[PDB]
Amino acid sequence: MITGIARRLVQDGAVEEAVARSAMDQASAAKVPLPQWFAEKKLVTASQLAAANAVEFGMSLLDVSAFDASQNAVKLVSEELLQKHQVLPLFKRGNRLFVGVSNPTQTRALDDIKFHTNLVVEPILVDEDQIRRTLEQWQASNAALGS
Amino acid sequence: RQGILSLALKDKPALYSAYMPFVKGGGIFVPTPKRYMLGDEVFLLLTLPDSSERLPVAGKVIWTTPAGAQGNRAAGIGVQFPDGPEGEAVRNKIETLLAGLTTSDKPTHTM
Repeated sequence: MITGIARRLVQDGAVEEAVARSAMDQASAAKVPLPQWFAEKKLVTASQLAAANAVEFGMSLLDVSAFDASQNAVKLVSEELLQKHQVLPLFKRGNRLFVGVSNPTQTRALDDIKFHTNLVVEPILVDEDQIRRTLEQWQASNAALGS
Repeated sequence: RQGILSLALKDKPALYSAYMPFVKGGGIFVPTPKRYMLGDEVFLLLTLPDSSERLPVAGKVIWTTPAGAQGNRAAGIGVQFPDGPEGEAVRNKIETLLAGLTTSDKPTHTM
């Protein structure tokens, strides 16, 4: 029976019932979390998977195309970490750094940033497409400042 | 209220928690248990602390936090102010009221 984000993707109309079952059974056989499997296999669009992830995982979701690039916090995360992981550092508030992730089940990436920054790291969902494009966009805007 | 949200902000702390300074054009967080999708067009009636005027904001959803979210984070939607004189006016009043408070360390409804 169809549970988790697989069920939510059905209720959202993003995927067929039998495809959701087959994905779910496959992920279970691989011992891989459902959102990771769905992203890897591209069963639905990134924004659809982000939408189902947000409601089922209880997480906030940001359209970063409306974020003011000039307020990004990319420079708090080293170039190495930004290629090791596929995350989009967003914005700092006090001892908190909000980090865009597209997989609700990142741990290494958030913990690495936690150790590198000595900040408290809060994940915010951002769909996988936007993280790819926007990180590059924001690196270009940061570079225009110099260095 | 058939697709018309409303938000009344009675003091400066309420406005601080609601305001979204990193949104292009400005944005405002509106508590609601209804699930919205990023990109949805919404109409908001926004009351600010300085007066009883209800400000019409025809904006786009750029942020969602779901019902039963992980922590003490309120369910609702972040609404981008539209391009145009009506939107910039709203942003301008807000940024005056919160002067020196936006780079505060105090947590908001969003970030």
